Amino acid sequence: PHDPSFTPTQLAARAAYLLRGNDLGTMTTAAPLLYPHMWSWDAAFVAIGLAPLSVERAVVELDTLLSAQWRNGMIPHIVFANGVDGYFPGPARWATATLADNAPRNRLTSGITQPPVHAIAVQRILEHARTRGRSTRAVAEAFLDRRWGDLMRWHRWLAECRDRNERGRITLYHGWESGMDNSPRWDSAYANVVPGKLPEYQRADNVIITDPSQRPSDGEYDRYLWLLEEMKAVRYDDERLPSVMSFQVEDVFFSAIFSVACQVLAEIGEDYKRPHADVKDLYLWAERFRAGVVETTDQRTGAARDFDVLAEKWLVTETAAQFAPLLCGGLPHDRERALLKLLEGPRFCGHPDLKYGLIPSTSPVSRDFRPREYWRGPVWPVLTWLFSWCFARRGWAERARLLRQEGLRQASDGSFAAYYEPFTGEPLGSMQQSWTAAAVLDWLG
Amino acid sequence: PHDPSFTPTQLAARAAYLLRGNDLGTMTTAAPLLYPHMWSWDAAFVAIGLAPLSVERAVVELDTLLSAQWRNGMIPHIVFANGVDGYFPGPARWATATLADNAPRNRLTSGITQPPVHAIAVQRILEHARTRGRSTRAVAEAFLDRRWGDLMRWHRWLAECRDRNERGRITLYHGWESGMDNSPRWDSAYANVVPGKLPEYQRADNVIITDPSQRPSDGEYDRYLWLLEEMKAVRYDDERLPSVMSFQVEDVFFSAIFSVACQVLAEIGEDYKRPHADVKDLYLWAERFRAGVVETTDQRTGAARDFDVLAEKWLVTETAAQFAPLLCGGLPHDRERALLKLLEGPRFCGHPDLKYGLIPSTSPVSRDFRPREYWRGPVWPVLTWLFSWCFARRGWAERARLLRQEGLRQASDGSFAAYYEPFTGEPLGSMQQSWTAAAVLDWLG
Amino acid sequence: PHDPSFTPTQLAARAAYLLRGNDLGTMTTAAPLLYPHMWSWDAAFVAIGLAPLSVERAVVELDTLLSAQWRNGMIPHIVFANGVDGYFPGPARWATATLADNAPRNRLTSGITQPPVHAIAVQRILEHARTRGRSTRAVAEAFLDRRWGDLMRWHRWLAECRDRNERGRITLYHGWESGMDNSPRWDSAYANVVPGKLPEYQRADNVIITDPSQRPSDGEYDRYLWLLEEMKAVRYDDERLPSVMSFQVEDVFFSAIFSVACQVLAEIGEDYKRPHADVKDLYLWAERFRAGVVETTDQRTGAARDFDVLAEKWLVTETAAQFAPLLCGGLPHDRERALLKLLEGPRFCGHPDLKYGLIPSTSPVSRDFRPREYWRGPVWPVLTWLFSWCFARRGWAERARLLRQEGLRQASDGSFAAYYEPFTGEPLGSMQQSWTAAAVLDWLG
Amino acid sequence: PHDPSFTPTQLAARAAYLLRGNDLGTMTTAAPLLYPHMWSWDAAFVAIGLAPLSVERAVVELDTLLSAQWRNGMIPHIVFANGVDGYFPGPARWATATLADNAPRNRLTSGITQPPVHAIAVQRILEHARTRGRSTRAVAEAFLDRRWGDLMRWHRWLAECRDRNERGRITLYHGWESGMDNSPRWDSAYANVVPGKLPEYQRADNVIITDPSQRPSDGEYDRYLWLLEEMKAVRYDDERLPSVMSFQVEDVFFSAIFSVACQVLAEIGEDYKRPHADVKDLYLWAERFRAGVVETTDQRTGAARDFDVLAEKWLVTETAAQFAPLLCGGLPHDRERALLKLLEGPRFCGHPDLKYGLIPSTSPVSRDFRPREYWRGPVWPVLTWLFSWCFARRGWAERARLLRQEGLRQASDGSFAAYYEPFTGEPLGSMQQSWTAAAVLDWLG
Ligand SMILES: O=C(O)[C@@H](CO)O[C@H]1O[C@H](CO)[C@@H](O)[C@H](O)[C@H]1O
Ligand SMILES: O=C(O)[C@@H](CO)O[C@H]1O[C@H](CO)[C@@H](O)[C@H](O)[C@H]1O
Ligand SMILES: O=C(O)[C@@H](CO)O[C@H]1O[C@H](CO)[C@@H](O)[C@H](O)[C@H]1O
Ligand SMILES: O=C(O)[C@@H](CO)O[C@H]1O[C@H](CO)[C@@H](O)[C@H](O)[C@H]1O
Repeated sequence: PHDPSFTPTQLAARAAYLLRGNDLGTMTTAAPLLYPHMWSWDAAFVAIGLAPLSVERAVVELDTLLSAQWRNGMIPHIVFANGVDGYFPGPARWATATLADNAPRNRLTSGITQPPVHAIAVQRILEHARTRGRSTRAVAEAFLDRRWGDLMRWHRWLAECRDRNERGRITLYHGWESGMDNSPRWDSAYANVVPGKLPEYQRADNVIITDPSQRPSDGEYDRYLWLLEEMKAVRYDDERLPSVMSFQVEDVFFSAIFSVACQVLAEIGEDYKRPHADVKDLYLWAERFRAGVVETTDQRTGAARDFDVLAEKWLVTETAAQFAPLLCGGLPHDRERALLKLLEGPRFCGHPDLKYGLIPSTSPVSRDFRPREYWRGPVWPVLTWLFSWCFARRGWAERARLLRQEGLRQASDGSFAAYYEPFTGEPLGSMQQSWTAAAVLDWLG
Repeated sequence: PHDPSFTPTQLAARAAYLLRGNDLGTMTTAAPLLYPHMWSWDAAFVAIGLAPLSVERAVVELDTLLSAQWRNGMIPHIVFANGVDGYFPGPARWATATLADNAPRNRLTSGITQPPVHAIAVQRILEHARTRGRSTRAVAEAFLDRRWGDLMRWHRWLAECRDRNERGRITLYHGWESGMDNSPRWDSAYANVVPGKLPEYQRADNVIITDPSQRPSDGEYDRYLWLLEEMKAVRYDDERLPSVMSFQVEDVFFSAIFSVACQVLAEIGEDYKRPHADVKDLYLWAERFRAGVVETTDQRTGAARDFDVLAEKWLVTETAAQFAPLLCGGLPHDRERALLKLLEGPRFCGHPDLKYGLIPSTSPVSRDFRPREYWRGPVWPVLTWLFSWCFARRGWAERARLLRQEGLRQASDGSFAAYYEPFTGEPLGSMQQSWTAAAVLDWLG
Repeated sequence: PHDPSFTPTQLAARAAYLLRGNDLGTMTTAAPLLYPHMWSWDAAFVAIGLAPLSVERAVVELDTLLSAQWRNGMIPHIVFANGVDGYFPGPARWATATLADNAPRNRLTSGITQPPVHAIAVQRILEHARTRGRSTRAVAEAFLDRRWGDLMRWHRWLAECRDRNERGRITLYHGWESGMDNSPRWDSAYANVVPGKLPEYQRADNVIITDPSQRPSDGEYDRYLWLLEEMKAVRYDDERLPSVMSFQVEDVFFSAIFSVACQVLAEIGEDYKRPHADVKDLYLWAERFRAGVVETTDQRTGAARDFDVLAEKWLVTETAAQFAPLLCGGLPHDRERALLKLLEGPRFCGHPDLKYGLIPSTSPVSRDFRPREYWRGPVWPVLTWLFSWCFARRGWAERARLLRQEGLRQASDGSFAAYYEPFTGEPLGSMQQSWTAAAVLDWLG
Repeated sequence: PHDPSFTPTQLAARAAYLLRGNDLGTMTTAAPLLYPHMWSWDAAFVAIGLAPLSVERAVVELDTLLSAQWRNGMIPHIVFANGVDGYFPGPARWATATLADNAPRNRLTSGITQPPVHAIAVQRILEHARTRGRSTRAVAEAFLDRRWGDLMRWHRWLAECRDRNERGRITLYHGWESGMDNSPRWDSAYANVVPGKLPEYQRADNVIITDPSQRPSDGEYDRYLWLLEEMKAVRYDDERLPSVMSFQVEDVFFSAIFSVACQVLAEIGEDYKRPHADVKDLYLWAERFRAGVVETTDQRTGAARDFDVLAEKWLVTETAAQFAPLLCGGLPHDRERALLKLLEGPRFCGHPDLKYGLIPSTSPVSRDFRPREYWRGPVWPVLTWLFSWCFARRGWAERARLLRQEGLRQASDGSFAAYYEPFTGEPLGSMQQSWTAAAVLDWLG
């Protein structure tokens, strides 16, 4: 009435209450109605949010995701909950249980992947478990015992089948795999996707989120759904995808996340006496992908670039993905200072009209910028969380703390939206988004 | 490892997480396995705990309890969840759906009552709703519209059928109705309960809580279960119970709670323009029960006494029920100072061996005292909460704040036990007790 | 910075830092440059703010003020610091050292009084001291032994010399004694003050606060200063002031405070075994001034009126002093509901343009309202504190909490201003005002 | 009281109150009676604790200390307050005013130095100042303009005059310069100090701290004071001390601090456009002293050793200074894991008898350990702070957080003692130690 913002204790309670209310038993939905299934990197953040509440339940979330891992090691980006419709494309559309030789038995999953933040979740679970004593450490250690092999096969499938040429960058076959469906990053690559005779379909996402300004366009879904046909045509075979996919991009943000993830998992590997060969491979991949990320960077600004494998050209766009090198490290000293100056200046966190000192998903001074349209400009708490956590890991304590503080100030309305209008702070997209409650729960301590 | 206590934000999140994990949909269990149904005054406290998380869901909890109200107005102390066994005595044992003309249709309930803290819950819901704006106030106001009549019939059934002689004290026909099953208060009244040929039975409560020191004795359950037979024999008829029950006591703590509750509901009645006749009746009952409570008190110490209606004598015991007059008011000035001195001195909160400055359920210097045995000595957070809240209502801000502070310090292990050992602080009884999470959620703000 | 507000720990730290910065050694200035001496009711709030920091130093503050008490029991409203200039009217202009037979012998002070909030500060000191252990309890109990007689003579002087006709209201001979210099309450009384040959003077207050819209006018100071001449002419003789003073009002807000103070001090007397005859007198005065406040009240709204003794008429103004009866109690239930409704509705706390849900010194819909002008409209943290504390003592826990929370939100800029613009929140008057830091500390310490 | 610990707001308030109480105007005493002057590295921590309270006053603290800098760039370890007695050795005993050609002209100071934590305080001031807006930024930037040259001459004096052979370690001529007077690190060096005709003296430190188990022995003071005679004999001439001093050690902990300080100051120089030649020198010294620290390290555990220059041997002791390499970095990955394992295991933080998970000044399993005796065992909040801050800068967020939390839990008694008994938590040394209040404020402000 005079202040509709919640106290930190109220906010934490409401966040935990949302997370438990989205739990179907062994998996947590990403959002009640818009995303009523398990999503891959959402589940990682959800496990980060459960770790303060229940190490046992946080571990279960990851167990459920890994039970859906493909025979080649790929973690698919959706694990469908039994009987739940209302999300398109659903399991019938992917038809992975029919066509994919590597699809898991008695789980319905999608046929593409999503970024490897999972090792970060494992670290948070272990750090929480160490503060809780003997029996709770045993739960988390038993999880490592049971799942170390599966985490390795996840990291090895990325390194070996999505970086076939040892370039230290991850190749994607769908914008969905980047986590940033309609980012300006992929526009020119999608412009070259000319769909054929696409089996007719009817969206479900914009029945729930009805504002057209907040979701992709019907022209964009036509390209998204046509890439699926191309995959279905080759039965999702890794060896055949390079030859048939109309969309092939190296994703520098995904690559930087993978480098961090390998480094995190290698340190876990040493602390818990995992095999030396695995630890050595993880450090190898962390350095390889650190270097591949750095190779994309503007020698002046340090901004990281995506690469269109088909067009054979660098993708120059002004999104938060430019800051990938800050996550994983490796830039020369001068180039990193310039990139931090870009991050803090008028083109991103320093823009005079922003309500919060947070990272907009696209630069407000970019021609591509749209204040309400999903990844084309809104501020996403999940990015705030990932940048903050990675910055703290770099030693940039005060930078990390400013992002956390502004992110809590933004979240303190209690909507738990997935993204926010960068100028007015209006919550957008789905409310009750699980990974926004998780970010809040992890921040509050 | 060095400090297994949670931060206030961690504690609030864990409390909300427990409450949602105990929600079956429209009702919240009192504890996961020991009490897997809805209990009456537990549900009131649960609604207090839900009010910071969701006014809509808090209101639903009370709606579900009131849907189980009997035709004469009585709120029964258990509302059984469909299909759930593992609590004895269950619905088959009560047989209320068969024998009780006033039992509700399509709800299975017990046949006895429990204290009227419900109006207190309504106040907390309204106070929360007023801080949340237009649409949330409308939810809470619509609840008053829909349930004011049911709350009146609850209060009127207590005033008219459990105080038949207008003594301003509530008569009970079972120790369970007091909320304090095995309190020393009822020992001499139970000594006069000589059971007949009691249909054989097997407990469930001490299969779950296996420490015999923490639950009543088999001799005590034999008396508890024999009173049920006597009620069943007269088909739970109000008019016939005075003539047949082997246990008839006026409960001064219950009476004081009813006085407060009438006062609270009368003020709600005025603020929301309820009928004048109802408001006038509520103020009448609050004064009548204030006076009946005061009439029981030691003219020196102010300690309130229960009354054995059958033996026709005052029950002098040294439990926290002695402090009933502090809840509702009405003592002469000198007598209240003496009662507060008793509360703060070596016999209760001032006892030198207590871990926390909290109210033990029985005085540690009493011969009846048992440090682990349920209501014979342990510290109960639900009592801490009720005393604190009532003290604040009396204007005793600093007293209330000390109880809240010690109660949070006690709860900060995160067990959410129903009672604690008064000397060592060991959590006892059931963990994951819903009303202990609710107390914590209400305190933290 | 996107938000200039401090966290609770930063704010508490900054408030304590301020309070110690204003410490001259044995007295705390009311503000660094505007008020560089000890003021009487500021010193009580300073003692309250010191008590979470140091019971010993809080006791010293009251000891110093009480060492300046007059021989007849009056506590003067200013105790000047040795050799300190920069405030007018200074010691020279009051001439109490050469003229007042009752002025203290080794202290320079003013010649008029101020509200008796002192017993409230003694209660807060005692409440802190009991949480701090035995040597701290002993410090507080030794202050009681040393000063109980002085506090009694303070209250007795008010009850006997400023309520000569036992009307249960306090007579003021200067608007400064009300604590609200330029309140609209006193305009019609001040219109009947006609200065004679007033010795020339130069103001110092508006040299420091230069914005003329925040301080009284020259015309108003002409009358304030002439009243000093009338008192000097009769050498501050208690007996002669009814016959010579051109200003004589019964202050209903001062009277209500005295009622509370008497009741608080009587309860201290009982707890600490002070003479029964003293406690009885205090309870007698508490009741008399409660009744005296209620006799002024409007029959429809319960609003309290001041009385102009010279003109024999009730003073009807729309200022925060109308809510005096909420402080001391006494109104019939129906009239206090009306008065609470006036406090919360659109004329005070509920006015739609107010930035904070707080009590403006004058109603914004009154013709007397000026948003910048001292006591004619601005919101004063010190009044928020006093109403919050009195409301909690009435048992209005939620009301007291809402005032505290809005008070903290307003104070969270760290300006510690004496008063604030009610619509914009602009800090006004002196920054670094000791009693505003003291309010914040009590609300948080 | 059942728990003597303060809430975070009360603690922050009490720490700020203390810091202002020790303020003499332009300098803060290190403690009220034991150390009633300005100490050099205490003044840096005081600046850090002042920065959340007042950037202007924090800048003044450093300005005052830097106004006492010698003409050759040395910052002396004591700046005496005018006319203040009560500490020995006082200005008379040092005789720097009459003897030291480089002593400042309008300040009385000591003749030896102390660790260069000052650049860390400048970073904290700058970090606070950027959150506070433009006039505060301008205050901090103007301090940089005024004092950048003085900070450069401070670091240059250390790099050139105390590392004459460019070994990348700092040479001390007095155990007091290490900040750890009686550390076991220096015992074998002090055994080779043989006093000649030492002018008689009377201690003042153990008049204030009377418990002889908390301070050094007379024998130890005999050697501390004789070293002053050796320096006086050559008039504190930098060039002559290698030839005359009976004490010459390379302090590896001081060296690591200087490495960090150089790196922090170089980053400030870049951000604020200071001369490139200065920034290059700072990065050069940061690398040189990093390498110099790593060259001392044990090949199995990574533990750093001090060097006795006169005897030409590594000093192997088990004190917190072994963990110097954790501060500045430089160790091979495998050796730093071993060193972290030593820090956390049963010889330091993981010792089973420690009350708090904190770093004892000497390992409890060492033969040199004394639980009460100054730097021979007690836990010092100031070291907790420095390790926590350095650990966060390394990117060890969770490690830094655990030290902070245990540090706050230990400080929550409000004693603000300089050091604590490691097993019982008893506060020791001087209460009201300014740098302990400063640690708490930084951890909370
Ligand atoms: O819009 C969609 O259909 C899906 C496609 O997988 O994408 C969005 O929702 C997911 C669940 O929150 C997130 O994992 C993505 O990052 C986000 O962009
Ligand atoms: O032990 C039992 O079987 C039941 C009998 O109804 O009693 C206990 O559990 C209830 C649920 O928590 C509480 O309502 C009671 O107050 C408490 O004493
Ligand atoms: O303006 C003045 O000269 C003085 C005269 O007493 O009055 C103001 O300052 C005092 C000190 O803070 C307060 O005690 C008053 O309430 C406030 O009105
Ligand atoms: O004991 C002394 O006389 C002095 C000599 O410098 O040393 C102690 O006190 C100083 C001021 O707090 C600290 O700076 C030191 O680190 C600490 O060891």
